[PDB]
Amino acid sequence: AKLETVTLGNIGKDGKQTLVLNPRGVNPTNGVASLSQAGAVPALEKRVTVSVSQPSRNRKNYKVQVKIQNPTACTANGSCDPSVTRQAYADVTFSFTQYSTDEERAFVRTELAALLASPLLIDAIDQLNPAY
Amino acid sequence: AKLETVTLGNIGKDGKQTLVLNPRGVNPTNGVASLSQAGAVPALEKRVTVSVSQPSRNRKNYKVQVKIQNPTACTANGSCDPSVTRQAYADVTFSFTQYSTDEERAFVRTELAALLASPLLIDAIDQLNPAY
Amino acid sequence: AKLETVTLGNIGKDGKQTLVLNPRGVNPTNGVASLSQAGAVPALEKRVTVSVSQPSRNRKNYKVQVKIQNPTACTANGSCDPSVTRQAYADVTFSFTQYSTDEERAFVRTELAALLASPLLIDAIDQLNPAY
Amino acid sequence: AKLETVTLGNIGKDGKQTLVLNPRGVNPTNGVASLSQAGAVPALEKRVTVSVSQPSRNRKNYKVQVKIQNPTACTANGSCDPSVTRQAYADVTFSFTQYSTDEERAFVRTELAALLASPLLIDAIDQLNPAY
Amino acid sequence: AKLETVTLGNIGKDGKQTLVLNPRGVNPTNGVASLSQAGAVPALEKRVTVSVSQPSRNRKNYKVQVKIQNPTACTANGSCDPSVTRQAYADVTFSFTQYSTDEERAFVRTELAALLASPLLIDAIDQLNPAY
Amino acid sequence: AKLETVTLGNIGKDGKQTLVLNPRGVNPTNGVASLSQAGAVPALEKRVTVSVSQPSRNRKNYKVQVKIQNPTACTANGSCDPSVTRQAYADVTFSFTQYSTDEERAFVRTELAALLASPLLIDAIDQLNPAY
Repeated sequence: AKLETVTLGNIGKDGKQTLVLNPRGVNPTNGVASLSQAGAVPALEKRVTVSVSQPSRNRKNYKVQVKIQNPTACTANGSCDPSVTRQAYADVTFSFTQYSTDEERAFVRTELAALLASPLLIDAIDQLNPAY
Repeated sequence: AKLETVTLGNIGKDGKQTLVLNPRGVNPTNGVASLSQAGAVPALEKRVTVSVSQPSRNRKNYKVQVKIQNPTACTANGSCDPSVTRQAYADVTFSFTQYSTDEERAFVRTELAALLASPLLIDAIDQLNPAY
Repeated sequence: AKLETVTLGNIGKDGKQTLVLNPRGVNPTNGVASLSQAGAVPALEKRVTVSVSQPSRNRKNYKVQVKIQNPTACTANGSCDPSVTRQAYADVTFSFTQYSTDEERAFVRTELAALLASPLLIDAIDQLNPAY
Repeated sequence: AKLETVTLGNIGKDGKQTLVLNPRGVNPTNGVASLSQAGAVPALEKRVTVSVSQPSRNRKNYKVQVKIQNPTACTANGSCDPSVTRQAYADVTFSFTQYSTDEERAFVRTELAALLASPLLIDAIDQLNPAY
Repeated sequence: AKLETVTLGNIGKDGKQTLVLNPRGVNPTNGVASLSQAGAVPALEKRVTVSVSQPSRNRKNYKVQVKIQNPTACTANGSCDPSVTRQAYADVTFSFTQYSTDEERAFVRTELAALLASPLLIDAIDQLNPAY
Repeated sequence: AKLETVTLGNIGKDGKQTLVLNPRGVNPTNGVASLSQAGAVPALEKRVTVSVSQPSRNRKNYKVQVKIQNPTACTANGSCDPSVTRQAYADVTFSFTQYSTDEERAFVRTELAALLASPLLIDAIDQLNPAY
């Protein structure tokens, strides 16, 4: 799963904009991989972090944590540094039994990708529409 | 958010399998959508929960969670009553503040679909890979 | 009483403004339709709640309820994300006998629209004068 | 808002009927003033009664309460009390704060008239149809 | 089982078509899906509604409840407001197994449809005869 | 309501099976039909019973109830005495006034058969799809 630049295009309500997710690296103390390198000033900018586990004797499974961060910087009208006042984002945790089938794992992946394109979740997220 | 036409396509390594969910109602006391058209029996295995998109004064901030179960059950040796042995489960929280806009919420939802489509999450899930 | 956009023509003291009440859905634990215009997580959000129901046979009658909310606040000067501090609203409950026809129920609905547009209710706002 | 006769045209199921509500006054210890059919008996049958604040001792608030009743009087089997019939009232409240503007209040009054004319309330009231 | 108008007939002893249940929608708090005849007055119509299930994992029994109401009303000796003097009724609940099933329920649904034509019920129900 | 073996055709999803319910006497109360299937195991597992309306008395001692019970066994290889692992069931209650013609009684049984054959209940019961 080489941490190569990921470009996610055709995103937003109408599928019109893009995000560059250019890798900062993988953390040596915890296995966490993260995508940044936007050229933009830190903590105001959009970031994507994906961490993984090993099929450890203490878990019997493999996990993937996918967290997307797209905070808004605001900026007080005065002083110095800008700062985030608004959070607007999501965190997907996956669990795959170490003895699971790869296709089962592959289904879970795309099932979410497909739900994210489903009118029910589109309305629940973009319009904040109550299900029914 | 009307419950209708929810089919998840491009499921699996080949991008060819589908799962039909077309939710047909929500939990009457919680506002929780129940997604599965797997079959009279398979609907007890292949399941998606999407909730709670219903707004409130005691929520302020907006949150939706999606719970995806894609289990395989094994038939008893020489008997009735098959049961699940393997998952292949995902659970995502979408969390936006009280003042968030639709474009940012949408950005993330479509960003996740694009991210799932991206090779980084294909090898992370199918080969269980750290990002190298 | 479908979850279709309701466009309200000419409103306000001089009959000049209009609303587009983009439907969101029915809040399932409450059973009430909800329309709102921007789709932002609400504070300063126009909101319309509508329902028709059949109470249990302790009440033995039919009801329709409508609530129209008009929140407002001043600018969060020097910062971001202003809250709602003031709200005006309509709240109408229509209580009907189960043996009544649609036409009389309609008279109650239509007479109110005709009366709301009449000089007495115009003065009970414009001047804020008491009724005699 | 001293009462005056109000002619409510374009009313009922087809939006084509006319009903005239003539004033009935009392010093409004009971804040509700009355507009009703000329009578003598119909005056006590089809009526709208209206209370306009005059905020209470709690310094709350500007409001208007309109109560609309349109019974079907019926003469049958030799009786002498046709005026005793089917209920009830549409209880209408225009709810405001203390220093709401006249424009804010007017929107509530005219938005409601505009919504009463909308298919959403037409079907909820005449056919008693649910939002689905 | 999307609600749609249901036409029923050859129900009475004359073999004639009778019954059409038109308005549709589901009360989401109650889990009750309508169909009915009240073109104007609800209190005089015929109704068939179904309780629409979604069992917990501690039951898995998707009970379907078919509620049948067939009231008869009179004016006859009066000028207005017909009201119910007699009512025929049925209430049928269908159980489901803990692992679900398929054909076995089809047998129960169709067994009952066939059973209702059995000479034992024709007299046990039409003449109220004890079986004997 | 003479006791005779009841033979019902049109059973199952394709309408091709036949179920035969042989009398087992009437003593829960006189006339409560007890009809069971053929063979030692079906004699334990599959049956239909029918309740009995009484001579006047307070109208509590009424309501024909048809109970369709279809438990089914599973066996070990070479096992003697099969036992139930699944049960399908229909709890069918009828209610009439003591004055309800003869026609209404017939009407409700056939209306129910007409509903059971309807796509609305085919999907609610065989496909487990809520009627939304």
